[PDB]
Amino acid sequence: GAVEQCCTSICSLYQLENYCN
Amino acid sequence: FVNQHLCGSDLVEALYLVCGERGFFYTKPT
Repeated sequence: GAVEQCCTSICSLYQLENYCN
Repeated sequence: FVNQHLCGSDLVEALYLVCGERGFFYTKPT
């Protein structure tokens, strides 16, 4: 899955958009 | 960009703020 990957620093809201549908 | 800690709960609310209107994939039913 994709849970523990940002709450321990800061990823890139961009790749975050790739977490959508 | 600005963001402080993102995990499931915070990654979903931001995901939607991110996804704008597009849905996402966090958990599946059964």
